[PDB]
Amino acid sequence: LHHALIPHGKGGRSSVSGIVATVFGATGFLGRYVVNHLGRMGSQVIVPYRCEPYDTMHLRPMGDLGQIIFMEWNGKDKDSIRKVVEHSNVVINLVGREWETKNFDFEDVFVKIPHAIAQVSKEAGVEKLIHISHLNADIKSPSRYLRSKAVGEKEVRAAFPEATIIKPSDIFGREDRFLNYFASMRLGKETVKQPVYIVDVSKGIINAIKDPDAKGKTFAFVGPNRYLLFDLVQYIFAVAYRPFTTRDKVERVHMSDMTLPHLPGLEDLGIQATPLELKAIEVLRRHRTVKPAKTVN
Amino acid sequence: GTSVKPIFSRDMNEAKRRVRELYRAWYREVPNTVHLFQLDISVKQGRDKVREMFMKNAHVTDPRVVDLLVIKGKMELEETINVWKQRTHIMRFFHETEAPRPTDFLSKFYVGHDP
Amino acid sequence: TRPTIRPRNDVVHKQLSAFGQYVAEILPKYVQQVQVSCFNELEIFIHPDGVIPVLTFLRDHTNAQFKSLADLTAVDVPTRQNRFEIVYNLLSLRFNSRIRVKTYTDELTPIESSVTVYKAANWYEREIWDMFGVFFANHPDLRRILTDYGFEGHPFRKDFPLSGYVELRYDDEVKRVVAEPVELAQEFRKFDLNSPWEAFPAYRQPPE
Amino acid sequence: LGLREIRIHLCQRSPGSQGVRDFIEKRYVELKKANPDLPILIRECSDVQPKLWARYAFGQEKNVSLNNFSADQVTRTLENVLSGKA
Amino acid sequence: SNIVVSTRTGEVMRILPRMHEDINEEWISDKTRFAYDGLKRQRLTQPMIRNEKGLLTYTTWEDALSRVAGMLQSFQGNDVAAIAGGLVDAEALVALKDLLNRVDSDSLCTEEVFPTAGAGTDLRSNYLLNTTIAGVEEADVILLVGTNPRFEAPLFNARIRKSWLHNDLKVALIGSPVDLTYRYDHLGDSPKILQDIASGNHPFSQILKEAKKPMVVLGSSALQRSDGTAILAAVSNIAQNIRLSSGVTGDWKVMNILHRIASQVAALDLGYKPGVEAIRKNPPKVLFLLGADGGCITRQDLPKDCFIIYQGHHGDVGAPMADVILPGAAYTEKSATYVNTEGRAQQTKVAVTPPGLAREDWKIIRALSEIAGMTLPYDTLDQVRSRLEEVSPNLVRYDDVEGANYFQQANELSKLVNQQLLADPLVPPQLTIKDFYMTDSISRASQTMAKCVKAVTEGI
Amino acid sequence: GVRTSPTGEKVTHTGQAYDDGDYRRVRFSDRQKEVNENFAIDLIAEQPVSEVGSRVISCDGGGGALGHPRVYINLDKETKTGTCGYCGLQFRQPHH
Amino acid sequence: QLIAVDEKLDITTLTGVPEEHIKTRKVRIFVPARNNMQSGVNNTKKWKMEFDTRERWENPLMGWSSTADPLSNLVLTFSTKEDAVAFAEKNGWSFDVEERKVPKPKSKSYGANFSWNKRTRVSTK
Ligand SMILES: NC(=O)C1=CN([C@@H]2O[C@H](COP(=O)(O)OP(=O)(O)OC[C@H]3O[C@@H](n4cnc5c(N)ncnc54)[C@H](OP(=O)(O)O)[C@@H]3O)[C@@H](O)[C@H]2O)C=CC1
Ligand SMILES: [Zn+2]
Repeated sequence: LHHALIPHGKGGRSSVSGIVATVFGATGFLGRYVVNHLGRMGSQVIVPYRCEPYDTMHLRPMGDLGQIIFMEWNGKDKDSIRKVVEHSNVVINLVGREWETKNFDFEDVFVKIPHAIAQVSKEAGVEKLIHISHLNADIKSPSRYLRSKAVGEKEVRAAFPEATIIKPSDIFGREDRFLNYFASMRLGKETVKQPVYIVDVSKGIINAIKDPDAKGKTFAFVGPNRYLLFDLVQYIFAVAYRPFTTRDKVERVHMSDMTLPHLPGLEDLGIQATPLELKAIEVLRRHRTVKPAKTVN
Repeated sequence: GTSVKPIFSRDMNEAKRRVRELYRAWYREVPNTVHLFQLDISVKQGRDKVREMFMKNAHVTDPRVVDLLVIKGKMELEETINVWKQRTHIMRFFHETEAPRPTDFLSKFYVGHDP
Repeated sequence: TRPTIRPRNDVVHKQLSAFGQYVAEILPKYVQQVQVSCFNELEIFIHPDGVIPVLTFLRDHTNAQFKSLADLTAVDVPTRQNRFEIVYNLLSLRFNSRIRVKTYTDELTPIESSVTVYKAANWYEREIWDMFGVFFANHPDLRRILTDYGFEGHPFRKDFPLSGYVELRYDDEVKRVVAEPVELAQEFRKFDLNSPWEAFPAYRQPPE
Repeated sequence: LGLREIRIHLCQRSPGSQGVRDFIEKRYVELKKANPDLPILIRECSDVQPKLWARYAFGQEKNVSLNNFSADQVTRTLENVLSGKA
Repeated sequence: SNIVVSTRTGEVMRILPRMHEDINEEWISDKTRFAYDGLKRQRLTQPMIRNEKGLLTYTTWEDALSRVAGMLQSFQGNDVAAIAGGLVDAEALVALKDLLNRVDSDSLCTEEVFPTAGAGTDLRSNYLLNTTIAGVEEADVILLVGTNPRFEAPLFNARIRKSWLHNDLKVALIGSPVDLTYRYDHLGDSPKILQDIASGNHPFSQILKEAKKPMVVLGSSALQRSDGTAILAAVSNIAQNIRLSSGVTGDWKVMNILHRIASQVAALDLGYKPGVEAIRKNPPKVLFLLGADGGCITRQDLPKDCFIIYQGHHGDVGAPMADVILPGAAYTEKSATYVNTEGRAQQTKVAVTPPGLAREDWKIIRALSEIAGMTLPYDTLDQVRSRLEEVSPNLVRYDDVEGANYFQQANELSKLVNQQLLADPLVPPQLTIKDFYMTDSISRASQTMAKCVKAVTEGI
Repeated sequence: GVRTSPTGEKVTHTGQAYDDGDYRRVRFSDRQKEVNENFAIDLIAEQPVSEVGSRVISCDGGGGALGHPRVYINLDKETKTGTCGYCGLQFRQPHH
Repeated sequence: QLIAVDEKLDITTLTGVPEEHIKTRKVRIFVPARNNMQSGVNNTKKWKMEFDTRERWENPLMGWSSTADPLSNLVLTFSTKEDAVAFAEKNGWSFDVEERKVPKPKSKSYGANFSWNKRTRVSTK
């Protein structure tokens, strides 16, 4: 196991966990939680950042001295990926943009970059690769985002046969784009949503890293309760004490949440999914200046 | 013999009385503490935590020790009443950032040498 | 004794010994011992119950009037049954002199608070309670003064570890400062500096 | 049910081990003549009651106290243990 | 001998002597002093299992423990077996005893051979140094049979030399004319001289007759040569003749046995069967090598597809012939109980922690039992030592050397068999200084001991 | 005398260099490894051996109070040369 | 004015030590052995109470020696063994006590070196 990688300590800040993890897209909403969960337990995190060094500054106190190493990269080049994942044994893929840019479309973000990452990871000898796709990802879907996810998920599994795919279902959190999106508005009764908490997704990724038998498996990370869109927005506006993103976001948010009973979930990794009723107040206490919504099961 | 000097009580009955009075005050305070410090826990959780803290010291069989713990708990209560603490001090009672340390022998054996 | 040795004062030694006699004679109920060191420091060892009475007498007597309380502290000697040693340092401006009063206690026996005699002692006593866990009865407001709010333990006790038990950092998950068990990147190096071959024969103890 | 070994714990100086001691010094030899393959361990206690252990198949063990037992009583209980009779 | 391990930043720096007036006084042997170098070399740090090509590859604790528990559940009874090495503590020994007892197995064997005929290991004084190391200072004549104590027990020989210098103690040797650093009366080499002394013909019988505090010491090396029963019977006969003719001077305990490995007395007190002949009579299908590195049992002395588990701390002659390798702790990395040839039980302390993924030996056995469903009752070290007290109460008295003298029973039990002696002179393994340095796995992996052997073979 | 590892890393005067499988090499990516080029062992090997016609010679390292403590070296063994314990300079009696 | 209550002293609930640093630690009470590199005996006079060694690992950066137990450097000094046992008992620590080892008196004689008939006669001095 290459002695330098043997775990040591009591699982603390200055301990060693034997995890050399390269977290692509660590500067996002999910990336900060993933990096924090990795670094609070003694693992080394390599972070590749396209953006200014100032943006990443928040991550600095997430690990002990020398445990977090920042390097620059770009998806268009393979040498940068090779030098970033050269020494890692775990590669986590969190790259993803919800919209379109003049240099990166959904095909660039969700297909080419993950495929190149998986190919380089396989070439370099990375033991484990974890990929993030969507719960609603299928080739036939009208939305480009979901359609792109399906093509990418397939091509990654082709490149890295023993990769682990995680399909979170509409993550919500303190910096999320769901509850913030509906609380900033200040069409429904047919769309049902299945949100999942951000801490649960991060712990699921960590457990999938620590779980040996989850090599080729695929997971669907879903919350405890299913909510209609209308009464969920009603609850969101009630918590904020309020009276009651171009084209792809609306078409994706009016799309109902799929159900995949065959795929293993968070409970198979040992995570009790946290109900949205506990964390809604935590997220929405800042939008201010109780009667939870009914759930369908 | 073994004569010792009292702090507040003469026997264990008065110590129990003081413990009950302190528990009364803490139970009264939990709702105002949760509301004022803007905790994300429920008043049920805070009161259960108070119960757990009081239960930690249930095996004490010495009035001097018991009313010394009562004095300490009263100091803590006065800290919480006057808002001398912050959210961080109050939140610590819950260890929400610490990984669950396992108890079974097999799990401990795998992680390391610490018994 | 050539220039490298501290000069000795016999007159002050005699005067302090005489005043030790005087204080001893006046208060036989509480005083247990009187000592005058080689560097002319006079200390009186008394019973804990005499703290209010001994302190009041030193301050008010026409021959003592030790009206100033320079310092009040405690010393931890775990080998003793009465663990803590409470020390009072008093200054008299009238006679330009200093006195020391020593007392003993343990974990569960309180000491009478001398805030009534000296207003200076108030904060001092609080510090002792914060640092050693010595309780003072009838203290106007006894609580921690130096340690963090919610800090468990008394750091200046000899069995308290140097780095304590918990340490603070910032957690972005809970978005707040949290306290976790202490882990050190480099552990403190304990040095065995003491040598054999005793240095001062005048303090040799009987071999029992 | 099959016996695999016995262990006799006796104290060297305690009065309660007195008769137990005599057992060995009288007749342990004879015991070993009858059982050429059963391990009879003899061990020494201190400030603890004398005791005889019997170990069966699958690691089962039963212990019996021999405090103030004479040589006759120890011989009888050893016979009962060896024969299997209760 | 008591030592002090000096560490710094969790690394062993040196071994110093520690004063025990009754065991080693103030000295330690060069092996004790300088063989700590091997603790940093040839170490086993991670569990290993055999892959498809047949090679040993690293794997986690769960994999190796499950693979061992599978075979432990599949087989039962006499098909399972165990061998104890020379550096094993009482806790691991009793753990293995209980683990195989839950499988109905008594095949607990040790590499060192002690004759089991008659009393065997039933009477403790039958395999101890009843005179004790200190008591050598009170003897006035000593007889050594087939030993080279200068290398087998250097501090024992140092005490003998001190008594020779100060008490005019007279020494006689039956064995090869080795150098013992003092003049001794070489009675001869052939073992039959013992019988001659038993007969009364040889004048040394008269010499031992007139002694107030005689002493006969027999080493286990002379008990290895397949004449252990006969030689032990002859020595016990000599002791019986001395006690019977000269009379019982008191509690002098003439009969003495000098041991050579650290784990022998602890194993014998726990009911282990000395020798490995029980393995030879009933070859097992799965074998536990609890630190066994002597090469007494190879794969030729075992059936095909034999499952061999090695639990130890150095890769040595025992490791490459195994199927599952479980890394254990060394004597400097665990609080462990060892019993010396005097029968005195002493406990070590934890100086460093086992490197890598290595763990405490008894913890390894307990976890393996808990996997296979035969969960051992004890969880912590205090409970293990309570179990040890139940099995043998003398293993918890940590400085006592006193014990009962049951010489008469063991002597009369040895007269049943009448096995004959070979016509082979007694030749100890430790013939010269070059054979003293390399003795066990820690010494063999030591570079300093290699330098010492090189210097002895050719000096500069 | 700086060398180079098979992987490409420079070898320090202490001989340290990460092996091929060691992840810690990641710390040197896009950066450099701090290595001293002047090896003291090679530099002291280049010094001449002095020849003094006395059995005992004293060395303070040069500079007087700016050197090391004074030591005395015996030069009676003709098979080798006397080496200062602090400075490393070598001395010798004039053989032949 | 005096309770005159009878119970063994146990202050574990007042010291603030974490739970697992009381019921898992094993303290050792002993008189430290004399260093064999020196002949002085002034360091073997008092009794020391120390704790059991826990794991020390390597820091991935700088390769230092990291620890996770706070009581790794705690050593306490007592006049008598009874004082140490009392302290450990009132603090709730399970302890192991070792009895003090004293070098036995010895009979030294300079004249024995020059013996007429004994083996104590030294070859050189
Ligand atoms: N709604 C949700 O929260 C859940 C998201 N999805 C998946 O989860 C993944 C990440 O989650 P999330 O935190 O919400 O996403 P974010 O928008 O918060 O962050 C996107 C991450 O990917 C990086 N990134 C994005 N585009 C590029 C690019 N063209 N080149 C290099 N790096 C890039 C970002 O770096 P930078 O900031 O510098 O651009 C950033 O690190 C995504 O891939 C998404 O598909 C899973 C289910 C729902
Ligand atoms: Zn020099």
